[PDB]
Amino acid sequence: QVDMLLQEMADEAGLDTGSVGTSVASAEQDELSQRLARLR
Amino acid sequence: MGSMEAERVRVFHKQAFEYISIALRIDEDEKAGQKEQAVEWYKKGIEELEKGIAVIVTGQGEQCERARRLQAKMMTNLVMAKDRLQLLE
Repeated sequence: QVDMLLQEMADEAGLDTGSVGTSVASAEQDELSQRLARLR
Repeated sequence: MGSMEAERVRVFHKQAFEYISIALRIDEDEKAGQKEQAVEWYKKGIEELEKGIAVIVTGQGEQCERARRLQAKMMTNLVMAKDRLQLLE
């Protein structure tokens, strides 16, 4: 239900299924990848 | 149908994301050499990614491709994370 871009901010700051859940996870992974690569 | 599978992936992601985000946060703050507080967190993350990757996601559907494509992204991060871990251990 929740706007997927809200989900992502939530998940990111540790707070508070379907094809939308997958979009969330996919984007969150990309962020991880950017975030790790920055570490080098 | 067997989309319980695609979910099982997403649950594992949720955890991986939490733990690795904390790892990165710590990693990013510590100076050098007290960076070793992240280790615990990378480990727990890595472990979640691995359980994610393991899920066989078996099916036809444009959504199913999307899930497996997700597992590939987890693979990419499993590797980068292990790399960072090793550098810290």
